[PDB]
Amino acid sequence: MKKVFVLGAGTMGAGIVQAFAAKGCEVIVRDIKEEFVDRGIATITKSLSKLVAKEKITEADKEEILSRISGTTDMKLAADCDLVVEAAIENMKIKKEIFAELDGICKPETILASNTSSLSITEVASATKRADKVIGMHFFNPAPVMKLVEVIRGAATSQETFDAVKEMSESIGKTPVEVAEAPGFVVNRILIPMINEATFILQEGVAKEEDIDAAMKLGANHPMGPLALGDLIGLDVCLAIMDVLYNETGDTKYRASSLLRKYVRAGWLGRKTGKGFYDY
Amino acid sequence: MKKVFVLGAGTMGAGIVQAFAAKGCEVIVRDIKEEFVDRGIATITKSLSKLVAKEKITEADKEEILSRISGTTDMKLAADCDLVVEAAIENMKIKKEIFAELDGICKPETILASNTSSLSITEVASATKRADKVIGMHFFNPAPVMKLVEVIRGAATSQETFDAVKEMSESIGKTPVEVAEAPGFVVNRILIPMINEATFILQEGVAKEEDIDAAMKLGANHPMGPLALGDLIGLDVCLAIMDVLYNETGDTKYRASSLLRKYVRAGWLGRKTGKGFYDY
Repeated sequence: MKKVFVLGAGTMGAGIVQAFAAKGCEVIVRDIKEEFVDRGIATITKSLSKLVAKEKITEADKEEILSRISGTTDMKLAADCDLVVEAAIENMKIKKEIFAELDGICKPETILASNTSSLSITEVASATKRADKVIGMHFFNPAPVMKLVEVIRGAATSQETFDAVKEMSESIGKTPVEVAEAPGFVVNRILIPMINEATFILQEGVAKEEDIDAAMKLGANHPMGPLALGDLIGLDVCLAIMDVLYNETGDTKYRASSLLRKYVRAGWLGRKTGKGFYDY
Repeated sequence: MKKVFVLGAGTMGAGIVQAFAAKGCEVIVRDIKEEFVDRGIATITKSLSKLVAKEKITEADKEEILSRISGTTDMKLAADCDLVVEAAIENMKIKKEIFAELDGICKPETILASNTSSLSITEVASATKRADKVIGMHFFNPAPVMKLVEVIRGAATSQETFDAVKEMSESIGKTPVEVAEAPGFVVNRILIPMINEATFILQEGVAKEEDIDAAMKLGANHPMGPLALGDLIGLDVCLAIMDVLYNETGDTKYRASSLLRKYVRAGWLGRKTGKGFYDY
């Protein structure tokens, strides 16, 4: 593969763009308004020169990265990409429309991947005439740094598509891992209920915030506590995944705490709002 | 507090003794046969030899730490101590006997503490005439290394007993965390169901063992994968904790997977039997 189309210039999207571009790929990023497109190319530029500002790479690098990246608000520029990675809104009806469009636009070889945290690759695939070519390719924030890629096979995803996405992952310096589509895949299915369990502990008067977090840091050697991790992931993203696990499985085991819900309702979403489990 | 009595010379009591003694407390460890007491001291000694080789302590420190440690079989030797920490077996009728004895034996001032991971402190405290000075002091293996202590207040634990146990934890360079007694406290309540989640994922054909573990290390920056981690903790201990959580809560959220329960029945308990989720 040489060329990649990335939908969404949000923070995941922008990270995905940088992860591909930084490793020699051509990347066209597409969003709904060029203010959005511009914001992302900015995010990356910032990102890169923070790196130059630690000798990690050079300006010759920084510039050759950025030359690999174009922006657009027009879906039609996906036509010739060898890969598409969709990092757009976590909404199935929309995703289905997006993928139906890419299917009409892209050359028959283009592989269409979602970065969806939660949602059905299979169902998305079914909106297309190339189910064998649709797959999940799931990165973790910040995508330039986190080395894991979950490669999620839908029911109809072929051995060849899997192999290609697996190879692509390797060539951009990540470690791919095979997942048969199921709710939450592997990482979030394990990780998010951990955070939710911390909010039950808090709700129930068992321990206060800083104690809960020190407990997992010093008691299990976790790099962050679950409440802080929450604030980093975004509490709305946390909530949404718990609601998807619960809804998919029908299993109350995955019920989100009322407390997590209250916080999301209050707009105390974490770092990005200045307030989550902690005041920032 | 300078004087600590530790019940039980298995590896948790031994590890604990070493923790108190490596920071200058005088410690008596007591067990039922003199041979057990001696395995415990031998353990601590091998542990302290490891530190000397790693140039972490000197021989002088080693001998110096051993010098504040006395073995015994005589429960009466607790009478004068400032703090008792019990690390005897996880059986309630016995704990109640043990704490009831210690109640008779000990000077009114002595705090009585249990390292129990899954029995009720409140329930043990009720077997004494001293509930206000009963408390959980929960270490993590290896006790000499793991900086966290969960300090578990039973319903009657005085603020004073709590404050004393906080200070003492801090004296030994550990970070205490206040926990109002509830099933699984903080750490195990989060950590064990995480492992159990991994087992369900495995059971359901979502991903293979190596992938589940690679995903958490690389996707979440966990120091080990959950299955490897279940093997290290012991699958029997994992199973048992999940059962406790489920039995205490009535909440089927905490139900162990059949597969975990099958591995326990096979004697595939982890590193300690040379086989759990992996072969060792």
